[PDB]
Amino acid sequence: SDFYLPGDYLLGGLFSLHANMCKEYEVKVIGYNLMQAMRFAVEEINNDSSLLPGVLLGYEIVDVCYISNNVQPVLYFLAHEDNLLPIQEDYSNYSSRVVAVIGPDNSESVMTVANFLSLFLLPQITYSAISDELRDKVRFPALLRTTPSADHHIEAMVQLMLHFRWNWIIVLVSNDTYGRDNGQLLGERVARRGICIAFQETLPTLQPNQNMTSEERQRLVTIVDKLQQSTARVVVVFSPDLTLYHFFNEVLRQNFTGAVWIASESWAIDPVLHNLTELRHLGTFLGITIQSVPIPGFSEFRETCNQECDNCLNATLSFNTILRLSGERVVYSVYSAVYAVAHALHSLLGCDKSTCTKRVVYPWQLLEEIWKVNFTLLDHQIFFDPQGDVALHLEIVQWQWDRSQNPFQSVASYYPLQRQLKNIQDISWHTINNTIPMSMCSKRCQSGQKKKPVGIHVCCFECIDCLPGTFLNHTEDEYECQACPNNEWSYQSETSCFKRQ
Amino acid sequence: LCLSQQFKAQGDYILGGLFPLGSTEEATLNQRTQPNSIPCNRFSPLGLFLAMAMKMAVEEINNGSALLPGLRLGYDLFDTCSEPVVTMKSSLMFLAKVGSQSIAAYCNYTQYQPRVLAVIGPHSSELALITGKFFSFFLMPQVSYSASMDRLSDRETFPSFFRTVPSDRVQLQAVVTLLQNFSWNWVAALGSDDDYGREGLSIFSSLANARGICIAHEGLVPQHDTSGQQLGKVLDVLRQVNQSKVQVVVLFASARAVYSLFSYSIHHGLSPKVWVASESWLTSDLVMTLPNIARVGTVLGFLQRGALLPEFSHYVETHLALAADPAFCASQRCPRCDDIMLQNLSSGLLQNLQLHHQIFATYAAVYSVAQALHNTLQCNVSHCHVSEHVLPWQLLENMYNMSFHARDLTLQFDAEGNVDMEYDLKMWVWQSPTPVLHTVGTFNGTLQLQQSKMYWPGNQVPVSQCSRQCKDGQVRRVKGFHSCCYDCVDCKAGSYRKHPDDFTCTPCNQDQWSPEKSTACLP
Repeated sequence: SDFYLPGDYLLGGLFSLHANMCKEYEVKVIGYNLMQAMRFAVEEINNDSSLLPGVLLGYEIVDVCYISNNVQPVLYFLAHEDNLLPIQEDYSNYSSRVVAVIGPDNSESVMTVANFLSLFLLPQITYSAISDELRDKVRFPALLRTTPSADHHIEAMVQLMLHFRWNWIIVLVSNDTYGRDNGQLLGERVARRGICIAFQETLPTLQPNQNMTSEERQRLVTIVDKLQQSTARVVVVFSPDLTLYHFFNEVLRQNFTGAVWIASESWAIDPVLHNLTELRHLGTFLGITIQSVPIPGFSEFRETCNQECDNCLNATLSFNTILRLSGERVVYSVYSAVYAVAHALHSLLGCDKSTCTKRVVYPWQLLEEIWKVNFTLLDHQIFFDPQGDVALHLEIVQWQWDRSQNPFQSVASYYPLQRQLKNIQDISWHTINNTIPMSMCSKRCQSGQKKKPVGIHVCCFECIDCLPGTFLNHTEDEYECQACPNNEWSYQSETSCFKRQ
Repeated sequence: LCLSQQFKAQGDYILGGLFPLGSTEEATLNQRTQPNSIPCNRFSPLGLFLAMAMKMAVEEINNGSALLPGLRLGYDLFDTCSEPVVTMKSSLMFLAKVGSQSIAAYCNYTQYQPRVLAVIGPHSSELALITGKFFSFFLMPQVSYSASMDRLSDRETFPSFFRTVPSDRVQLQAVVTLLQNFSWNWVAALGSDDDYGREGLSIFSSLANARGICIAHEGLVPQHDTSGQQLGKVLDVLRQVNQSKVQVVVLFASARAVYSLFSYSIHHGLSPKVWVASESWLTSDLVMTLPNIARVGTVLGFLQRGALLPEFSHYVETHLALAADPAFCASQRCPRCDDIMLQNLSSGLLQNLQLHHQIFATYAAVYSVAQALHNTLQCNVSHCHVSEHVLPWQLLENMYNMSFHARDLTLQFDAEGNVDMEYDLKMWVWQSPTPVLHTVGTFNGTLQLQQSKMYWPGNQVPVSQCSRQCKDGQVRRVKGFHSCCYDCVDCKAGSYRKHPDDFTCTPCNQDQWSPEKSTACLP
C-alpha cells in the first residue's frame, strides 16, 4: 500500500488527508499530493546509488486530521518493536523505530508533536508550518522548516502594498489562532511603514459542507456591508481554506465588485476555491506563496490505523489536469525535507559513496547533523538558518481563469535573505483602462495648503488654506504655516512671500 | 528533613499531582544537545503549600466517612519544575501500566490500565495546554487549580480537562457588564504581551462587539523596559489614548506592566481616566505604593470571592516540625526540597498570604475527584461497590453532572468544565493617605451595585460615549477598531446634505444659497 515501505532506516511521515474517526471526514486533494511528494522523493533516494548505496531508506506514514489524531502516531513512532515505550530519565541510548519525522502542516499540530518529540530530540522537519513561534529553539529544540516564516509573508504583503501605494486597507481574520496572530503581526508591521488599516473583522469559522444558522448569516452580512461602504478597496484575508467558501458566496450575493483581495498562503493556491468561476467578478485576486520549482518527472509518478485512504485516488483524478497544469510549490518543501534527512543520514553514517557502514542511529545524533547540511537540489541551495528556516523565495500569484495554460501566474518574486520584493510584472487589473486600482484615506493636498489630521489614522487629513501673511514651508513642516517676515506678505495658500509696500 | 518523602501515600486508588515544587537556574535553559534529564536544583515556596493542601484534603477524606467509606485514597506528587520536558516525563509516568515502567502504544485507549485515577493539574496555563492535549487523548480526568485561559474550555480538543477556578471569560463578562451599566460605550482596551494579555484582548474584543461596545483602539503593551524600543512605544499607546478622547481604559495585564504604564502616565501628567484593569493589577503592592498615583484618576476591578480553611497554616507548621524531627525521619518526589529551613518560609509567607485562593482551589480539586469516585462506586453510607477496579475514563462520565462540597461552599462543573463562581467589585478609595480597596458591588452572573459607596474624583460620574447614528443634516465618519461608532459633522452653510445616507456634503450653485445643515439649494 501507499502508506508503508520497509528499509534499514524509517522516516515517519505525518500528512493531513482528510479535512473537517479521522477517516469519516471529507478528503483533501493537496494532502494526498504532498504524501506523493514524500513517496516519490524516497523512491528517488532508493534509485540514487550516489546518495545511499546499499541502504534502503524506508518510510511509514500516518494520516493526521487537521488538529486531530495527534499523539497516537507519535506513540507509534517512539514505541519499540514490542509496541512498548519505556519511561527513562535519560534517553541518550534509546532507539526509536523512525529516525526522523516529516511533520504536520498545521502549526498547532506541529507544536503538539514537538512538545512530545523534544523529550527525545527526534529530528522533525515541517513543511508549510509558518507560525513565527517555531523559531524559538529554547521552546522547540528539534524542529526545522523548509519554508520561510510568517514574518516574510507579512513583509511581502506590506511591500506589495507599498509598491502600488495602497496606504488604506482592510484586514479580515478567521476566528482562530492562525487568523488572530497573523492579523496581529500584519498590524505590527503596518503601523511601522505608514500604511493605515481601515478596520479589522473576524470571520466565523463555518464548515463548507454544513448548513448556516440565522446569526452566522447575519454576521456575514454585517461584515460585507462594512466592506461595501468603506473607501478602502484592498482586503487582506487570513483564514484557512475551508472557511472562505461560505464568505465569498455572500460577497457574490451582495453584488460586491472591484476590490483587490490579498490571500495568505493558507488559501492563496487552493484549487477548490479557484474553480469557483464567479470570483472573476469580485476583482483582482493576489496571493503570497512559496516559490515554484519544477520537479523532474513528478507528474508521471502522480499518474496500525489511519494508514489508508479510499477516496484519495478518485478525488484527485478530478483535479489531476489542473494539478499538472499548475506549478509544484509545497511539493518541493516535502521533497527537499526528505533530501535533507537523506543527506544528514548519509554524512552521519560516513558513507563513502560506494558503500555505507550500517549502524545503530540514535535520533539526537542525526538531529545534530541536520543543521550542518548545505547542498544544491534543483539548482537551489538548501541550508538551515540558526533559527531553523530554509530561505526559499516567496512569489506572488495572480489568479487567472483561462483553464488552458495556468491557474496561478507569478507576477512578482520575494527574496527573504534580502527581505525585498522584486521582479514585479504586468498584473492585469479589473479597472476600466487597466490603470492601477487605488485606495487612500484622503487625497494629497494642494501646495500651500496645510494638513490637519482627522482621526487616529495618520493617513487621513483635511487640507486647510494658509491665511494671508503666512506660508507653508513644505520642506520644514506640514501642519502649520510660517508667518512671513515683516517686510513680505503672502497670497493666502502659497509656499512663499513677496516684497510689498 | 523528611519532606521529600512525605509527598507519597498508598491506597486502594491513587491521585497524581503536578505542582510547582521546584525550578532550575538559567544555565540549564540552554538548547539541549542530548536527551539528558533536567537538574531542578532548587526549592520553591508556593508549591510546598499547594502540595500540603492536597495532603490535607486527602487526609481529611481518609479520616472521615462522608466520602469513600471503607477504602483508602493515596497519592503520588511530582514537580513540574516549570519545564515542559520535566512536566512531560512526569505526565508520561502517570499513564504507565500498573506497577510497571513502560507505556503501550495502541490505536485507542478505552481498553487500557494506567496507574493513577486522576491528575491534579499544573499551575501555569501553558503547561496546562501542553499536558491537557496529552492527557485527554487517554481520557484521564485532569482537575486544575489556576489555569484560567478560555482555550481549555473547548471540549473537542480537551475532552477531559476540568478546573476549580473561574476562567477569564466570566471575569470579562463582568467587566463588560460594568461598562454596560454606566454607559461607558467608547473605550480603549489594552493587554500584556503574553498569552494572558493576548487572550484578554481577544476575549474583550469579541464580547464588546457582541454587546454593542465600540473599542476605540486595541493594544498589546510590553512587560517592561527590557529593550530600547519598549521605553518608547508605551508613549505612542498613551498618545492614541489621548487622541481617541477616551475616558475609560480596560487593561488586562499583570501589575508590573501596569506599573510601568502608570509611571509613564505620571511623568507626563495625562488626565484622570478610569482604569478597569484586572485583579492581578488590583492586588499588587508595587502599584499603589507609587507616591504620585492619585493622579491616575479612578481604579475599579473584580476580585474573586472564596472560603477559608483556617487549619491550613497550623497544619503546615505541624508537618514541617515532623519533617525536622529525627524521630519522624526514623519511621525523590522533590529533590533539594530538604535543604531550606522552616522558619523564614513558614513565618515569612503564612503572615502574608491571591495565593490564598489557590489553597482552597487545590483543596476543592481533590474533593471533586473523590466525590466523582464516590459517585462512580455508587457508595452507600455503609459500603462501596468496588467489586471491580474502576478506570479513569469512567469517572469522566460522571464528573460533568456531579456536585461536590468544600468547606460549606458548594460547587459543580459546568458543561465545558469550569466551575461557576462569584466576585466582589472593589474600587480604590484614597481620600485616606493609605489607598484602600473597598467593596462597592458584587457579580454572581449579573452586576449588583452599591451606588452610594463610589467616590468619583469630581463627585460626578465619568462618561465616554460615541454617537451610533448621525442626525439628518449631518455627515458621518466611521471610527473605532471595528468601524463601530460614528462622529457627526454639521454640514456648513453654502453646502448641503446631499442625501440622508451619504458621507459627504455638496455645494450649492452661484445664484442660490443653503442654510447650515440644509438638505437643499434654495433661492
